[PDB]
Amino acid sequence: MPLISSSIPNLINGVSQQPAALRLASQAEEVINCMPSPVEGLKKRPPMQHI
Amino acid sequence: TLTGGASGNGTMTVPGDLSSAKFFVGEIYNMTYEFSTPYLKETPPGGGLAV
Repeated sequence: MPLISSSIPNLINGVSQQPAALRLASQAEEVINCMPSPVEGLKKRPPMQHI
Repeated sequence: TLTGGASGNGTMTVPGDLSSAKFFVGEIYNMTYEFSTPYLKETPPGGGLAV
């Protein structure tokens, strides 16, 4: 038993419908109201103003 | 003295006799460099770099 670890490098790859055994581990499962960008990573979506 | 010399020019006073020395004159400006947060980078299985 080796107690060993990895890491998830990026969270900027969105949602996939493939079975979990064929995806890139980076890909997520359900994304709502996020704005994934390469300049700051994952963040809450910008607000919507009124005119 | 901000002004008061010939033709409204500025004047300055220094100790000693500088009637025959060779010297420059001007202002002084600063230089600032701020190092970033030191981290570790390794190569993930997919290739490239991660922190």
